[PDB]
Amino acid sequence: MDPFLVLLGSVSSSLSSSELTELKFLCLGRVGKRKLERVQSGLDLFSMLLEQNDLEPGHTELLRELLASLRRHDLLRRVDDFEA
Amino acid sequence: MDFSRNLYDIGEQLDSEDLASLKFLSLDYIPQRKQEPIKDALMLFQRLQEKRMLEESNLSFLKELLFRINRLDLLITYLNTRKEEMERELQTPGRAQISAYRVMLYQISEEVSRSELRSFKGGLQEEISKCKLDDDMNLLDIFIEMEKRVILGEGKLDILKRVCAQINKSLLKIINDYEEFS
Amino acid sequence: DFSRNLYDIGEQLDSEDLASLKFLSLDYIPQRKQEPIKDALMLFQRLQEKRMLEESNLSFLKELLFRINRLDLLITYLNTRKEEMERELQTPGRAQISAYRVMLYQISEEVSRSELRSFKGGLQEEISKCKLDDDMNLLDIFIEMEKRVILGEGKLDILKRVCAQINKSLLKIINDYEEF
Amino acid sequence: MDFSRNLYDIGEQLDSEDLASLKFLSLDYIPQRKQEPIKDALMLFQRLQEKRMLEESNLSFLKELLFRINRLDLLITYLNTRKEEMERELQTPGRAQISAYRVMLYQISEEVSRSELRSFKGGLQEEISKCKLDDDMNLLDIFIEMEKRVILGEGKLDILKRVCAQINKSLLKIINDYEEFS
Amino acid sequence: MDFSRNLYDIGEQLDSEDLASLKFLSLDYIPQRKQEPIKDALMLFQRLQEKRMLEESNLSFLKELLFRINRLDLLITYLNTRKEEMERELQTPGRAQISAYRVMLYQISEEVSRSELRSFKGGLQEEISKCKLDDDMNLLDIFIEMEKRVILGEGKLDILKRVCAQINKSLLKIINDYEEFS
Amino acid sequence: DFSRNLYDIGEQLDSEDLASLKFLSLDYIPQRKQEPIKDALMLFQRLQEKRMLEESNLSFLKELLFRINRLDLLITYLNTRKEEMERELQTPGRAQISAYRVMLYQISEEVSRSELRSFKGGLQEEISKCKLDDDMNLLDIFIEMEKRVILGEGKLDILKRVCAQINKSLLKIINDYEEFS
Amino acid sequence: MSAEVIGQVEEALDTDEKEMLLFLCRDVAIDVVPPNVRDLLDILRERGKLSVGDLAELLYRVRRFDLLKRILKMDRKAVETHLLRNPHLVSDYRVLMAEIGEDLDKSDVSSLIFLMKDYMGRGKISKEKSFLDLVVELEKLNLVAPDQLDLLEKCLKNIHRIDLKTKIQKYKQSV
Amino acid sequence: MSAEVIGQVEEALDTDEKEMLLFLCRDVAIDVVPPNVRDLLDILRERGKLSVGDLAELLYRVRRFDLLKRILKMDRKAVETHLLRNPHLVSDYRVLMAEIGEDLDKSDVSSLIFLMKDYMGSKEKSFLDLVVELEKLNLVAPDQLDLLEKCLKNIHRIDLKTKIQKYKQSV
Amino acid sequence: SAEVIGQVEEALDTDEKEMLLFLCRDVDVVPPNVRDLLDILRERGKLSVGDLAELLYRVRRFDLLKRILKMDRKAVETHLLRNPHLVSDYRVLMAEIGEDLDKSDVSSLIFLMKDYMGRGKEKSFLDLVVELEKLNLVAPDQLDLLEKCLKNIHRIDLKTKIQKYKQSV
Amino acid sequence: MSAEVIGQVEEALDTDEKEMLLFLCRDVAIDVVPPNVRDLLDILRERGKLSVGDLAELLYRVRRFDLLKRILKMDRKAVETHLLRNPHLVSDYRVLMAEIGEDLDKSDVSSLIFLMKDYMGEKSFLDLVVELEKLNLVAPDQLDLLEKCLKNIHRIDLKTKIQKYKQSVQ
Repeated sequence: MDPFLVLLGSVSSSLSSSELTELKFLCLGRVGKRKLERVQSGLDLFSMLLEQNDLEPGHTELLRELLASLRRHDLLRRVDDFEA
Repeated sequence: MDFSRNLYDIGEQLDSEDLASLKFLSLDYIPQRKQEPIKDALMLFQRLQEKRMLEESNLSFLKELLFRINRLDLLITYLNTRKEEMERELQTPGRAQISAYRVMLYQISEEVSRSELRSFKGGLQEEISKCKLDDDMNLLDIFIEMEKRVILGEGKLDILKRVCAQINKSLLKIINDYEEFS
Repeated sequence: DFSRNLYDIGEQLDSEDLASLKFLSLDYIPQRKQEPIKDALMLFQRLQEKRMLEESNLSFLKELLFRINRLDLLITYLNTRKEEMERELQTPGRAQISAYRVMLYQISEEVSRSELRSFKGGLQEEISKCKLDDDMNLLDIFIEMEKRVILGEGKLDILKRVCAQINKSLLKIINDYEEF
Repeated sequence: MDFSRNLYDIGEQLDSEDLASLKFLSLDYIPQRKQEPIKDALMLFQRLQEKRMLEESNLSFLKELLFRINRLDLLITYLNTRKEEMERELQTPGRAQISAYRVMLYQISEEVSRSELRSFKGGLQEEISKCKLDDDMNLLDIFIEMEKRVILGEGKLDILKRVCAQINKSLLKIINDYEEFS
Repeated sequence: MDFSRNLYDIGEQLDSEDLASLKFLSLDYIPQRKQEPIKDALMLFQRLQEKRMLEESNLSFLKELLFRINRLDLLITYLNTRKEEMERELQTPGRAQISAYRVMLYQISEEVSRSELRSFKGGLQEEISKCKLDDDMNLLDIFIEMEKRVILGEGKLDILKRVCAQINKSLLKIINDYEEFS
Repeated sequence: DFSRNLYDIGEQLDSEDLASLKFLSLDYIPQRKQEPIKDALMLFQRLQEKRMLEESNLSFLKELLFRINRLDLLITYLNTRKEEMERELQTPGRAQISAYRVMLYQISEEVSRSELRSFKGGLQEEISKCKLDDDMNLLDIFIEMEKRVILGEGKLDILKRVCAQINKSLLKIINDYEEFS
Repeated sequence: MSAEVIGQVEEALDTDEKEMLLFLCRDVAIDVVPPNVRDLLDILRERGKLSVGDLAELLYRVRRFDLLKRILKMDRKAVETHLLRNPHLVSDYRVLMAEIGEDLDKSDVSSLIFLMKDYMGRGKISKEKSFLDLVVELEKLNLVAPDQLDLLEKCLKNIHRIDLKTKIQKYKQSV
Repeated sequence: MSAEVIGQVEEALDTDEKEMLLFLCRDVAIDVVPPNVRDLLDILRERGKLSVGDLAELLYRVRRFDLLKRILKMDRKAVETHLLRNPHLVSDYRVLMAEIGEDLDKSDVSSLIFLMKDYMGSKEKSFLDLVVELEKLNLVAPDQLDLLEKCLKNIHRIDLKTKIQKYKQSV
Repeated sequence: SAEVIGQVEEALDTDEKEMLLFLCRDVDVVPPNVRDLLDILRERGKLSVGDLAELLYRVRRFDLLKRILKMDRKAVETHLLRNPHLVSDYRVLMAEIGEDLDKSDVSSLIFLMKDYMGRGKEKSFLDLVVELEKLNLVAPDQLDLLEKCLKNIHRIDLKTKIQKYKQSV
Repeated sequence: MSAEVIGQVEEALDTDEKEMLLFLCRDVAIDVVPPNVRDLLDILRERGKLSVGDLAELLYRVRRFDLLKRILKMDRKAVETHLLRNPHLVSDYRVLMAEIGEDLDKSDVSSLIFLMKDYMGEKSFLDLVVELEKLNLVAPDQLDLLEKCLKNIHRIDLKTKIQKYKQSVQ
């Protein structure tokens, strides 16, 4: 699943600290407060979601929903290009 | 209905001025140390979620907050609440979670301009230190400093009345209406 | 090439043009995301994040620079003339800014300083004095009216009521938008 | 009882500015090495509890601290001490645990603004290095650096008088009042 | 006096910045391997006690250290040594134990701010790897890395002058004043 | 005074420099003997046991101290200048540390802390989580990759992948090492 | 079940997950203090208390469904049906404690420790301790128990964490 | 009382609790120095000094009330009444030393060791190890606490000085 | 020469002695230490100068080759290339695998092996190999179990060493 | 005083204290090298070299005053007056070696062994001193090598201790 990992890494690299805090707030229902405090990048949160099967390479619904919330349609296009 | 995403959109429609107003209106429930890092709406919501004052089944305090800051657009769009409804809900005794003393103070800030704020600061030279009378302070911060110095409160409106009597009379109208309402 | 071009376009825009562009982009960028936008380039960045401005899609940037009447930048950096834009905006499609927004902005183009004072004084019944301060322009007043649900696509009553006192040419634009 | 709960509630009503002020006011009892990691009010309390200056039976120093930072609201609410009482308690010779030299300095920080602080820094170029005169330093850190370089002290107020006279005359009034009591 | 208690009190009045300054000023006497675990002043003292440079009868190096870091308060309080006195003692040839080359470098660190330090780091990208130019490094660590790469030294001040000439002009004056004494 | 010189060189060596030296000596000192190396003198002794460091053979020590960019120690205790080392290491064959090692070490020299975090995240599927702790450095990750025969002199695909994920200068370093072969 | 499965589980956990796994099994291994997770799982396997279903339950409590699918070849339905059909290895009290710990950040745990020093003292203070370390200390002092949660509830209420108080009340009503 | 109880106690204590338990029993195991806790308990039972009440007092001093309830089936008041009834196995001096040690972090213990090196001639040791070293040099004792008191005052730990003063006044 | 054996035994650490004892396991009675083993070997005539040189080469003590036997790496390497070895390649492979394992890897490897053997004390990899030999679990013609266990601890390089050895036979 | 006294001393001593006692008594009985402390004390008692004063000096040198008070009913002042009045069992050279060992950590001893191994051929400093004595490298009249090695490990305080011993000799 190396392409999915590189997709998650690219999405994480294209995020800001404020966007990271927004994603943390959005994922508070799925990830605890302490684990969210341990998150220092988008890839950390994506890895935690991948360990919980909330985000799979064949089930990108959560990632697309999070990116649609943040209105990051370019990252949505990246995800769609991955789906190809 | 995604509760978290709805809160995120509401926060996305709020600038720093509305955030400062909401933080002031939530002073009776969130202490100064917890309020200092609040630089966005989301974090504020989080604190309210920790006090069980904001959940998917209890939107009363969020509606009250957005109504007091006159964000009726957010109420109608994301909370499905019109202007009249909240009014009736706030006419019932006990259903108001924001104290009438707080709202009154905020309403005073609604009627003060820039030069009026400068005059309000000049009127407090002999009661408040100059470090708290800087030009970067807004009227709510001045109210907070007065409360810290036990100069403003529910039982101490004398200095507020005096300073308001120097700039405009509608401010005394609001103060005395809240006072007689007690 | 392209990023340098966007940087040059942003460098050729002053604060008034920036405020006009931020108002014209309200239907796609919320208030919180607009607050830190203190230069044109930053605005462009946000548009690039919503896929409304890319190297292959310059339509929205052209529309913005045409609506703000900055034809010099269009001709210099985008190689686009006035007639071209007119033809592009005459199509029923290809318009990304809502007709309600443009109309409102056009009203701000036709009001003077004393007219702005009269507009401020005409709204003391529904808006507080702190939002009707002597430094607010007409776009901020429009935003506050929308916040207090007195101005909108379906509520133009107070807009016409206040516009009729100052001048009648504004009602012309309002009725032209209405016939759409 | 809930002594620690009361201390926690008092700390929750204190922001970072109040914490810096309290740390400055406790300099004569907590050395620099112990002051560096103090990043919240509770920590400070801990150090005081180690010197027996904060106990369930000894609130005198805590009351003095909360009075000197003009947090009279906390005094009245959590310590059941009004402003007048504290005044009386600080007029008796020997009951003041914070030195009159220290308090005076803090009061100067109450009357200096941003431009006044930068002028104060510009007045100390030939006595303090640039790294210690950075634009992020406040007036209390400047006082601390001056004490480190033995230009400010109980028996040496000349340089302080010089810079204050270049900036304002009310600061000379505060200095001269502290001197006349001495 | 009581020597251990005096050293302990001196160390308690020193924060981590003073400790880093002292460790830098003691590089010519304490090697890197022994310098790495030094996380408090007392440890440093112990190492000096192992080289007989700090004992109950030999405070000269300790006085010089506390003088170079401009801690005259500790000098007068715990070592009973005035500011002028040290000057005299340090003007005698060969009485100074800290080299003029070392002190000079430290003085440069006193005249560089945070943004100036960032520009200094940006000025050495072609000569030092990125892992050693992280934002955690202070100017003294950059000097140490430059010495490791033999670009900074007593006879090799060319790159130092080059980098200093782009951030500030007084640093070139300090460098040339140290240079003319050679 | 050879032992005194070795002791003085070791006293001027930090723990990070020691880890770098241990990594650059991996092709000659195995992991079991390398684990207890918590001082420079121990590394020196181990090299003396393989006859790679003697009173007359300082070549490997000079190469090590040059690769860690400790030119001060080279000039002061080993009496060798930087240009001299450059010349001697430009000759084809006198290099005892492989170009693969030097390349890896330079990559570790050009990666920052956040870059190291992204590196660890990019190797989640290939390395067990317990080995991707925040205390692991990039060289330990390289060693873990070599353990799984995913990094090597002829195998650079995953290394290039992660480097392209993080930075382009690392790809340039890899390609410079490759054109040397 | 084999040593390879235990090794795979142990190698795919971080320090915090290991600490949580050790905490959850404190009531099934009271007759031993396991030093690490590998020894804990080995002890559970020797005593017959680490079947495939028990390890699945442990992985479910740490929400490592990737490990459930990859190592034990199980999904959510399998582990949930196993927990519905058989008695649990970890009581709901330990799950509640772990949940409360997951919903507390560093500052919250620090403030919680500050409230406890009136009723227990500073205690173990060599390092910054997690919420589970505080729970272990309170258990060793007979201050918290499945039938004794009033103190933790009051302390969580005092740090303005009413949601965790509601979790405690929900657990109380579940009995 | 049996040997299974000793085994359960030995297997249910952590390293710090074992180290403290060995320190508290230093005044009853003087002729012999027990290597570990199990051997100490075996010696105490061999000498008849490990009854149910003695082991209960030991668990009470190491603050392991969970073991008191689970293994000896006792509560806090029961052990307190036992301590009020019979003479104690562990003197108040050892309890004071252990309490002061429990309220000291690594930095405080390091600074305290730095001050003591003037009166006594290399690894990170706990406070109880320092107390043992001072005892081996006749520098601290139930009737000799002035040095430890002064050193605790000099490290700005006045609360522990007050604990020492309370112990001195209770005698 | 017999005076050399005493010097060799004196100038060796515990790990090198244990490894040396392991390599000579294939040549009756079990000698207690290295001195007695070397005495028995040179008594039976199976320990010439070249054999001791090979032994010192396997424990990687070239300084001893220089000081005591006055030989370098090249001489013993050509000697091993030209005549048959005293220590089989299986023992050399085991020693190499042991030297390329850290304490954590050795611990994890022992943890995997305890399913197939008992509980042997902090023992090295060579002690584990000796126990597995005593239990008929590893042998020059039976490396599948050790190879599988090395694969499970992500030591594919050592698995490749085992595969290379199996290819050479 | 009896065999019970020897048993109590052997049982109460620490491991480092036992090793130090053996090192300090290495110069008394060289016919036999005692393996442990119990055998050493038994040999001393048999040879008549374990009086009250001898055991008092031994416990004093290992800095074990609690045992002096508990077993021999003596304080520091008594043993010091005895050492000033009567001849010593342990020479000042052994005491100097033990003091230097007590002021050396494991890294210091490691670097010292690394420097010393050129002149000879995890050990404690006392084991290194014993080997150096068996190789005629250190002696009460031969301390220049150890002194310079301590100077090279930047331990000038121990060099001054050695200088103080040399001044104490003449």
